[PDB]
Amino acid sequence: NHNAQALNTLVKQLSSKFGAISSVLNDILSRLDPPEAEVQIDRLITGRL
Amino acid sequence: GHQPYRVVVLSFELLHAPATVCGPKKSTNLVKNKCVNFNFNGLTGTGVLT
Amino acid sequence: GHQPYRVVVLSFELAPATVCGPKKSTNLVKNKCVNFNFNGLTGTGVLT
Amino acid sequence: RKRISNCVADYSVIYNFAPFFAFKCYGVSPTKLNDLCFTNVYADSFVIRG
Amino acid sequence: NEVSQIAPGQTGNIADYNYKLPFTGCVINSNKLDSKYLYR
Repeated sequence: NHNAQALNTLVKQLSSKFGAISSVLNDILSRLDPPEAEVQIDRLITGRL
Repeated sequence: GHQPYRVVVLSFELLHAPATVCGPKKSTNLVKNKCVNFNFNGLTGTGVLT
Repeated sequence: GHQPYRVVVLSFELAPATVCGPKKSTNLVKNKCVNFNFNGLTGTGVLT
Repeated sequence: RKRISNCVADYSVIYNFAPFFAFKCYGVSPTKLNDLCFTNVYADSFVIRG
Repeated sequence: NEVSQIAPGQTGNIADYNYKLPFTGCVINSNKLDSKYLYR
């Protein structure tokens, strides 16, 4: 039960924006230029880490 | 200063029954059971279709 | 917005240096806990 | 409050009108609008102050 | 009007078939003396 709960919680974490416009790496690279997408991507990277 | 300015605002939304106002692009065919890229109406990804 | 405009751009390559700004040159100091600014390398330490 | 639908959405026709000093966006970066199949567009125009 | 042409990124014709900004340099006026030039 504990292992299943931990894995499910880890999997479900890939749905929070953490302060970004979107939680998907697609549909944010297309909607933003290279010198702006880095700021949004960094927050997702830090949260997932 | 204190001189008329013309201002035009455009308002949109991304995911609300997408069937209208689209940019200029062509279309390709469909493939099955093959590792392919996607440009499905805006959404981008990779994988196979069933 | 329609009037043309001339622009002048610049760049750097921050690696030997050749376009160093106007600074002064001093004398080398032997082993002692001293500061150093070696062609932009700023720090403190003992040199031997 | 004009409603826009079923467009080519070629944003290259614009930028040739009267010279503009503000072209600022929120949530979408310019030079990308040729992509991004949208749903509908609302356009408004007015004169506010100098 | 700079925007597209200056700074990395952007594709504004003058930023699509001309000088591309890769960048760490400092960017610094023909309003006069040019009141009356290829475009690529």
